[PDB]
Amino acid sequence: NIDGYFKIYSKHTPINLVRDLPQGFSALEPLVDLPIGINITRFQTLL
Amino acid sequence: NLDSKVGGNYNYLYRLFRKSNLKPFERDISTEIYQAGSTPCNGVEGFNC
Ligand SMILES: *[C@@H]1O[C@H](CO)[C@@H](O[C@@H]2O[C@H](CO)[C@@H](O)[C@H](O)[C@H]2NC(C)=O)[C@H](O)[C@H]1NC(C)=O
Repeated sequence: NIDGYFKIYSKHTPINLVRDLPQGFSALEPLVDLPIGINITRFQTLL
Repeated sequence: NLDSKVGGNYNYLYRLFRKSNLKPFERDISTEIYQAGSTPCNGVEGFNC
């Protein structure tokens, strides 16, 4: 969240592992820029 | 010619108190009561509230 702009970068890839995130390297291209101008100090996921 | 009224147009507002200055392009529409003194306001307006 920079100057009220919310930047969301994303990336996906198939994996086969059940312990933790696999070791490797990849790049997360930008996907969304949102003009919220909204204060941010907390977040929470939803599953 | 558009926004003024003979009796006074009060529909336009401005924020008078805030704990800190705004960052660029920030938008604050909160209506939290500002405690200007040492007495807690508890959401009640008044002296220093
Ligand atoms: C966004 O809101 C947070 C509140 O969560 C502000 O941080 C607070 O700033 C006051 C200033 O005195 C502190 O007393 C609080 O302890 C702070 N709280 C947290 C969680 O950091 C923050 O300043 C606000 N920023 C903008 C740009 O609006």
